[PDB]
Amino acid sequence: EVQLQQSGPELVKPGASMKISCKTSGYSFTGYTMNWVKQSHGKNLEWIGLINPYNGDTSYNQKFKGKATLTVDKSSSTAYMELLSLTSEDSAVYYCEVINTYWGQGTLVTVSAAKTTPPSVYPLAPGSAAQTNSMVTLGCLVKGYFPEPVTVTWNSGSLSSGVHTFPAVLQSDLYTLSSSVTVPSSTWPSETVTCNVAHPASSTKVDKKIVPR
Amino acid sequence: EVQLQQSGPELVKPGASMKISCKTSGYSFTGYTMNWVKQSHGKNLEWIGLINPYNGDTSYNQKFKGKATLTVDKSSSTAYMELLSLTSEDSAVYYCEVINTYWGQGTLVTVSAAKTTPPSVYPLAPGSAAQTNSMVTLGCLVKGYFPEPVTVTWNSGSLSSGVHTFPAVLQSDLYTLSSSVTVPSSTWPSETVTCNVAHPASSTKVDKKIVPR
Amino acid sequence: IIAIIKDWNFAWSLIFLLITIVLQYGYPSRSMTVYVFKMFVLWLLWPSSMALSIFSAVYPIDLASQIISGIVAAVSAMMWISYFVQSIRLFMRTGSWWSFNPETNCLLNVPFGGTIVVRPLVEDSTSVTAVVTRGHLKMAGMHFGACDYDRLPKEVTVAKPNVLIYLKMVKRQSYGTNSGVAIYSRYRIGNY
Amino acid sequence: AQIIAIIKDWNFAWSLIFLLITIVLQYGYPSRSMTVYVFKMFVLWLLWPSSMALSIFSAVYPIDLASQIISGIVAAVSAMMWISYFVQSIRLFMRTGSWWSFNPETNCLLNVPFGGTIVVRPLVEDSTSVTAVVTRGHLKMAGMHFGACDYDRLPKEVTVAKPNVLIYLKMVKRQSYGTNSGVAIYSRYRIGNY
Amino acid sequence: DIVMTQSPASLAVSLGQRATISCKASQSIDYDGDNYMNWYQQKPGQPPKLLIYTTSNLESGIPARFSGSGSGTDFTLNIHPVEEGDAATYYCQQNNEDPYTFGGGTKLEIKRADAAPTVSIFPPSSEQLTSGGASVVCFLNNFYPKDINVKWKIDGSERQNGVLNSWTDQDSKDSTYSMSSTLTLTKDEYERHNSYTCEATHKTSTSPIVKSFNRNEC
Amino acid sequence: DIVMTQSPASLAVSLGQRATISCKASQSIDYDGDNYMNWYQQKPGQPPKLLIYTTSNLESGIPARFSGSGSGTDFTLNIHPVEEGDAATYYCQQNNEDPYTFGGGTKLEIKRADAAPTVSIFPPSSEQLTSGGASVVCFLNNFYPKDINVKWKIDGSERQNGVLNSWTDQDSKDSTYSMSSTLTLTKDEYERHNSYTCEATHKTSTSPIVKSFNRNEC
Repeated sequence: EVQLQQSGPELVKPGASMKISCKTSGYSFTGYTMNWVKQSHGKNLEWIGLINPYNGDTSYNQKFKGKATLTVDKSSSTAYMELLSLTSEDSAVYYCEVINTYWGQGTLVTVSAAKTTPPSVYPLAPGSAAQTNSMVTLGCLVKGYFPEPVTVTWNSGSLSSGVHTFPAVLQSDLYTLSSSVTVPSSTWPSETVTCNVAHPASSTKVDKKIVPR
Repeated sequence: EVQLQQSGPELVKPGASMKISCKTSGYSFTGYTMNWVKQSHGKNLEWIGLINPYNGDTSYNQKFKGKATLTVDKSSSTAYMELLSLTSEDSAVYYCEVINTYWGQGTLVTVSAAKTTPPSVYPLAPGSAAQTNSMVTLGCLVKGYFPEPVTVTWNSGSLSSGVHTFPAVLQSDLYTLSSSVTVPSSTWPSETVTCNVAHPASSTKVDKKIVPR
Repeated sequence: IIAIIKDWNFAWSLIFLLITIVLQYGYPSRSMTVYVFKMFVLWLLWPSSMALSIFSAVYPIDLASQIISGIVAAVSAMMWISYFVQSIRLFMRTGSWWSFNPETNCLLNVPFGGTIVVRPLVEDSTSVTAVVTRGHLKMAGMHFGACDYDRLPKEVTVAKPNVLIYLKMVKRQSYGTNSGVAIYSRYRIGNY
Repeated sequence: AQIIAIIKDWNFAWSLIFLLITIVLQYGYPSRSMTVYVFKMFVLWLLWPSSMALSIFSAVYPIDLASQIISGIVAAVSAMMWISYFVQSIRLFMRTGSWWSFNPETNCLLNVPFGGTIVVRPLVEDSTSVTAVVTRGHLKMAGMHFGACDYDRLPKEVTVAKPNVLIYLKMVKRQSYGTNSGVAIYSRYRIGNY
Repeated sequence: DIVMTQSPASLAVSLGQRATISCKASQSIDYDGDNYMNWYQQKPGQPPKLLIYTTSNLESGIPARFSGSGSGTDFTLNIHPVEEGDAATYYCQQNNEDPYTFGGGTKLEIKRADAAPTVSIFPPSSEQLTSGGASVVCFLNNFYPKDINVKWKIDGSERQNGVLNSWTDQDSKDSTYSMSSTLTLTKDEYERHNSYTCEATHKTSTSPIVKSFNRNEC
Repeated sequence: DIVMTQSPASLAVSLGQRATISCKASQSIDYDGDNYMNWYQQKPGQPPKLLIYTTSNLESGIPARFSGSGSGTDFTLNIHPVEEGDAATYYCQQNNEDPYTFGGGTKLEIKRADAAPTVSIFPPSSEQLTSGGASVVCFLNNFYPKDINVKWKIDGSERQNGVLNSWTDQDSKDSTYSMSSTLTLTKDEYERHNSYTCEATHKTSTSPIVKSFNRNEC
């Protein structure tokens, strides 16, 4: 089973240097050429470069020659990409692959002159809705966090079906996200659901049980 | 799509010579290897010989050095084994095979001094049963025919279930056979029930409907 | 005299040029059916080496050169006798001229298009492998002409000097438009 | 007076050389991995310059002017293929730092990721697909010995190195026979022209 | 040559039970490390179907119930689940020597719980009586096992002359037997007797089932 | 150096119908005798998955619904049996020359039947009121198609300031859209008015569905 786990999301200053660690497992590490690809804002893929692990020989894109450097560590069975002198046109998702089939999980890199803000989640409840139909919607609002991403789940992963995670919106250099799950009217408000919101930039793994209204 | 078809049943006199055909189809005939197998008395499988369709390369058995010849006709894709000195021990079934998988239908040869007698079928009736259920057993009996086999079927092969056909019994150099089907009450005697026999040696197609007394 | 050694030098340079052409091409170029080149050069070079070793033994510089020329004459005689024995033993059984290959103990017969194709196979395991790549078939490293993947035989033969071994199509697969792989295994051996 | 001595020396040397070629045309073309291979390497390497020297010797003491023309043509084309071999071999050694680039048969190498290392062997049977067979802990690729590889740890990507390009080959389809043997193929993807 | 005497001759196993056919050899059939021994399955009225190639490998399109391997000079074919559709005969071979000798015979018969024979009389009529000879049968159907003794009780005292008993093979859908007990009589013998009775002694039935036909009531 | 453009921008293909994606390049991608264009599929939030290697071949585990054709300069990815798990973004890569230029990307979404959104109105929570603000939202549930207008009204007066709309991507199980229409308010703006109207008009109907709420009734 070929797996290529990456490091995780990172926020960096506009002009610093940082390193993505693509850690592999399963195969004989020295011998499969590792290829690094960058996916820009929205949907636009750009090739960064390949590197042989055993030989150490590299090959770079023309636009990325000197912008990023590829290194191999055989003992930890890892590869690294160093990005230097980060600018505003570098906020992108970076993938590592081997035989163009087994890709990486994806590392989201944010480049901004801002700070990490824990989210102020405000769970919204319909007060005196009196919905006769038994698919009443219940949701939570996440306001005031930076940067991406934030993981929101329902009943700590027990409520799998009926989820609706929405893309974030940006205003005043701040991110706002909302969620909504239709629930049967017999459960609400007798049963207890939790809008589990976790922000890896601030480690604010709050449970945030919804208050009925 | 590989299919080998043989000739059919044959009665031969002692001292004669019977030629067994094997018309292959569905493949490039020249390049495989035909192989002949003799089955005697029900459970005795013996080997005779193989022959390349390309060359005349044969390899016979030690008990079939002068009792069998193998021939290949490369115009209609036919193997053409003929037999020599057909004694009383040669009443047997003969099979082609190619790669030990695609076998033939089996040619039955009988060595006897008799005639190809018509089947004297006597379809009789139950006498005053006065009780017809959904599993009422009715039978057709045929006596006095030679040689094997008879293609005994009911109503031109429509009754493919619940039919019990019996092996031939030999007495006074004669063959007796019987068959029974469990017919429902709705098809007897409201529907046409006919026992059909077929002797390929006598070249007859006599079929008779069973009529109660 | 004088002109004789000039003709000898010209003949030696010319025949070394044909040895040059036959060694670098024919077998290790794309492995087509021009193996008669190596056959005709080897049939020229066996009695040539015999004659040169005999002429060096007849007029020796010393005793060591005489015994070395006698040793290489005996070695060339031994290898020629071994080649003739191993090639004659494979010609009374199979009617194919590919038994006259310089080192061959098996012959692979593959039927397609209504004809069998015989190639001087070098060594087979208990399960040979067919590879079809576009309109071309390669079986145990030998170029078996052009043959489609769907029209691949389910039975091939290999003719050892003491036995005939029948291989049947055990496994098959296709990956391209008409390219694929196949695995043949023995099911029945025939004693010659 | 000393013509007989140089004639005997020439006869002895060419008898030894004709023995050395004879154990290369036979006994050396089937066995292409370990045995009867140093003899083949020596013969195939000194084949071109000895032919060039023979044409030079024929041109130095010639017979006719047409003999001079054809001997100069033969020497020029022999030097041309020897120079082309040294150019292609130096290019292949510069692109891939292995001694196996210096063989005179082919200018293409096959690199296989075996056991944490990369094993490089010359590849004469070059095509779109490269086959690989296993012999229960013994693997052969394109008729070449490649160590003692198993089947469950088969490499999923091999490379071939040429003087111009480097061609990657991924394992497309495999089939297993026996307890530990198997046969896999490798088809081309992503040629890289550095 | 090669002499193969397989030790079983008639196996009676059930669905879910273990079937094992042990086949032997006179000497070694080894060539190049491979012992060539084929296994075939033949149904009645059908050509043999190849089950097993060189001792271990499987026919393409055959199920994996038959995969007993064996080695040396002991070759066993094992059917571990045993489906209902398996009433056939299994044969050895050797694809090694010159004669290619086959094996003996092993009739594998599927076990099913004991069912009473369906006795149904089939009285004679005027057609074969006008032909010259009458035939009377018992027609015992769907019984277990073959050790059922039929008996004729014509006109009182028993008759044990001119009797032909015919068995059948195992059925491929429900695995039952069938009987045909023919008695052939002349015209005067059929006219001289009226009370034709048929009985069958069976191990499942505590008493013989009595079925009779009489001529005068027709 | 290699400029690659894809002619379709967005697709509208139902279940079982042909979907063609054309990725015309400008240089020659063929090396030796094989074109090297890889075809990739990416679901939202996931890395791309390789479908087609050398313009014709298929990934092991990728079904035969996707086919590759074309040669030289023009290339086409074709799907006859378009299934429910198909709405994604498809890319082309040269895999021949040095920069390995990816394609522009074609977004394929499965055409669905028209549906009415289940609009729900949410009063703002007391935590936001204690924090010193307000934010009313509307969670429009599963509808189709994309074009739908949402108006926010404050006691009969339309407010064009602070209205934000966020659309989720199309579902991979039933191809349905959902929307969040939010409106942020301060303390004085929330205390000034009481009746907030969340109007939503969709082209599948005529009358917009009214989900107006009041502070006294909530």
